[PDB]
Amino acid sequence: EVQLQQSGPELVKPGASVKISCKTSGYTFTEYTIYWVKQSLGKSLEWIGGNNPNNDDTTYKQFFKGKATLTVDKSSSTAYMELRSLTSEDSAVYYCARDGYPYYYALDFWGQGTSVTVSS
Amino acid sequence: EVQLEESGPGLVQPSQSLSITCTVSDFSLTTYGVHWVRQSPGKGLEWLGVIWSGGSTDYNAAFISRLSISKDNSKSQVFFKMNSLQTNDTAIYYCARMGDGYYVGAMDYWGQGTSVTVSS
Amino acid sequence: DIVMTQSQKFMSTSVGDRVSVTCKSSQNVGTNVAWYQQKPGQSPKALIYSASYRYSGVPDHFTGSGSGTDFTLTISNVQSADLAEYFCQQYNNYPWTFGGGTKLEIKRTV
Amino acid sequence: IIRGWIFGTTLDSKTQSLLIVNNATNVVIKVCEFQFCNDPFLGVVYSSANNCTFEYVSQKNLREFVFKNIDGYFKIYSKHTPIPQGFSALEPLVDLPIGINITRFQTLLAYYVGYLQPRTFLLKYNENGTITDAVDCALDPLS
Amino acid sequence: DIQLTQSPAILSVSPGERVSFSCRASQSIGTSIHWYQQRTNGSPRHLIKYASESISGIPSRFSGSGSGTDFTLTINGVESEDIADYYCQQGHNWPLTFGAGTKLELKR
Amino acid sequence: FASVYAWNRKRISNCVADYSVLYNSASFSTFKCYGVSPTKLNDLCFTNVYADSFVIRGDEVRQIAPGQTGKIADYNYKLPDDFTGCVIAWNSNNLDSKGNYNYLYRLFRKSNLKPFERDISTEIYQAGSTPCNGVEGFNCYFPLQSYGFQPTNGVGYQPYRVVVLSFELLHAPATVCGPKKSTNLVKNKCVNFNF
Ligand SMILES: *[C@@H]1O[C@H](CO)[C@@H](O[C@@H]2O[C@H](CO)[C@@H](O)[C@H](O)[C@H]2NC(C)=O)[C@H](O)[C@H]1NC(C)=O
Ligand SMILES: *[C@@H]1O[C@H](CO)[C@@H](O)[C@H](O)[C@H]1NC(C)=O
Ligand SMILES: *[C@@H]1O[C@H](CO)[C@@H](O)[C@H](O)[C@H]1NC(C)=O
Ligand SMILES: *[C@@H]1O[C@H](CO)[C@@H](O)[C@H](O)[C@H]1NC(C)=O
Repeated sequence: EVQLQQSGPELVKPGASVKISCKTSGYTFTEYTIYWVKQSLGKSLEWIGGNNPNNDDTTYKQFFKGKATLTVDKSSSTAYMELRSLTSEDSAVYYCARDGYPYYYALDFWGQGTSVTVSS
Repeated sequence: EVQLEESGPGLVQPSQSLSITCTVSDFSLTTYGVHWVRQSPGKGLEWLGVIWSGGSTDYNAAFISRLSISKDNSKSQVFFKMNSLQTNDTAIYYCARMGDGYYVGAMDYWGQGTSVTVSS
Repeated sequence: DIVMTQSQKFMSTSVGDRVSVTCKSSQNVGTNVAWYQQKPGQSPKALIYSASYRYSGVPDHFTGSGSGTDFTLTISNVQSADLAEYFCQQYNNYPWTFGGGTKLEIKRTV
Repeated sequence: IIRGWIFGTTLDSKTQSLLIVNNATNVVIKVCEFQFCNDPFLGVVYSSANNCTFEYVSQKNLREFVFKNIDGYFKIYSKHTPIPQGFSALEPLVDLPIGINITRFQTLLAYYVGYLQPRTFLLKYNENGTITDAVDCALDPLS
Repeated sequence: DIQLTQSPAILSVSPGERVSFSCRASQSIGTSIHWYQQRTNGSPRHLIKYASESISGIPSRFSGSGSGTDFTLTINGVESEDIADYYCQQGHNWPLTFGAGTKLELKR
Repeated sequence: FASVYAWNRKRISNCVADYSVLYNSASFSTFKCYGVSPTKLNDLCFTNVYADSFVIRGDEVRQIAPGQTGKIADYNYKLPDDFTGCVIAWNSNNLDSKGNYNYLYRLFRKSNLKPFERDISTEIYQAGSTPCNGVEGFNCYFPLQSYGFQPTNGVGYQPYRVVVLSFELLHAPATVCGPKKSTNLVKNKCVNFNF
């Protein structure tokens, strides 16, 4: 009964700021971590990041500086993602996923993804 | 169908002591405490003391040495004794029960108080 | 260090022949991987787990491989809905690194 | 030299074992479990201490002793001698409400060991009330 | 000790319009505040506890907001029965205290 | 006393003491007995008295009850549903005020604790699919955390000392029972007695 929804596509200007929200329904928010990945037009999937739903602890990779901030809110039971300094090539689709610890490891469910396009 | 009733008005002089009877019914006093709050004419509500069924007695800072609270579960009666009557003691004293939850708050309902008149 | 190629860039099979692909690892990292199925356009889908396991949400006619410093994966057969993108997983150190995948084409002949 | 006795049913820490030790100044009683000990700690028991529940502290010659265990109660009857032929009286010393079977016992470091039977006895109380004569009931037709 | 200051002494407004009452604290208390309604010839009635949840039997128009030192009690479409004095009560410190007491006044 | 997760355990046997003087005192904050009425402790008596003592937070006394929820009630101490005893809690803020940081509490565990289980252990808690080794990082948390027992904290944060008493209904010969009252004596009177 778990489902995930996102927003539509958006267009951004070179060197601007945008916001993307990941909404999850069908399960309580503060027990399973939320992960994000990026698919750059049929390229190798890159692990964007992940954050705790309850501890609110967020960790990143060394090749991630550029959007290094995550947050989750319980009022809307969603996760927020924001982009800054869209220079030349971050026009891709971002997938929001959730993993299950008691069973079925490694990010079972995913989302339709939000496609961002950078242009003048 | 719980109700809470107190004694009648007091006709006293500034010198002696007095006792106020607060009686509960239709609910078990052995599981909840009792609060006492006074209200002088032209003055706000002032809390005096609280008694708990576990034999706990707590008093206000300004009335620590001039108050006595007793509980009797045989007839479910609360006795509120005060000494050192003064002119300012003319007020309305409310007795009320302790609600489930946290120590401050849990104020579900109350009881109509007695009118004590002090004059020379 | 961190480098991964899984032995191919694209695979081609015409009809009926069994399809397989490895998920080779670098210097010793351990043995815990997963594979992902990617049809061209929708959200990804996990293919295999821990190189030997079965998915209750998939019509499982599948086979994995063993353990060690190398990996391998095998798929059922060449049906009419198998042309898609493949990826596998490497999660021992926290900076998880993916590979280029390998994209399968139904090699239609004359 | 003869100091203590070890009671129990398995001689292991699995089941509680009664222990009585003389300290040459006081007696200590503990039903706390102790492990197996083939040889006594002569010194010219430190086996184990598991589930230690009860503790008690209290105080030729033929120190007669009679040990009984019925309905979960342990009784020790003692009597000293100034200087085994003769008649003497045995009186109860203490009572221990432990409630444990004990099917075997061991001796810790010459003595005599006997056994009891459910017989019938006749006693002739004195004017002081101290017992001074016992007569069997099935030994002989005269009895 | 701590003290509580009410927003206005007496607020005059017609029934049916949006109203809000403010209580200010000298020291941060988190969410340990309560709102009470006292009518004429009547003792105060508990409206809102902890500024986050309502009380059974209270009309849905009553709501609470704010945390720390500022708290606001908001009512949607004030009615004739709601024209009474309001109190804010704090309990973060051991000696619990009440606010100054704001009075609602009709405009018509 | 000991820590909240590693609660102090005491067994009392072979004594006679009064239980009426407990609730009669003017210092007990919370006194809730479940298996017997509070006023009938002296009348009856049991065997194998067990005392559990620890210190919890001010706003968590309700967690200690048969069949309730809560992180502490599930990962630090859980009371079995078939519990016949009493719970006593009183304020001890002045004892720990500056302020106190030697207290630890369990927050992460794989499953709920067993009834009367003394689960003492240390391990880096895992909260992720990937295995955790070396130093704590993501999905690697320390199950114990400290208390912020600052002296400037009002209700809800002051440390409370809690003692839980349990008893057994005479599985062995009686060892502990309430004291009895002995009256005077008379002579040259037709008197019935039990003695
Ligand atoms: C019980 O025995 C004791 C000693 O064996 C007796 O004690 C004394 O006995 C002599 C008899 O020679 C009397 O003259 C003394 O008066 C006794 N003293 C005391 C303190 O009793 C005692 O008489 C015996 N009692 C009975 C009933 O036989
Ligand atoms: C035995 O006696 C000695 C000295 O009298 C004492 O130090 C020791 O503790 C005793 N052992 C016990 C009581 O077990
Ligand atoms: C001790 O023995 C009693 C006897 O019934 C048993 O209930 C209890 O579990 C035992 N405890 C230990 C630690 O062996
Ligand atoms: C004595 O033996 C009986 C019969 O097996 C057993 O049920 C009982 O537990 C024993 N007593 C003790 C103290 O173990």
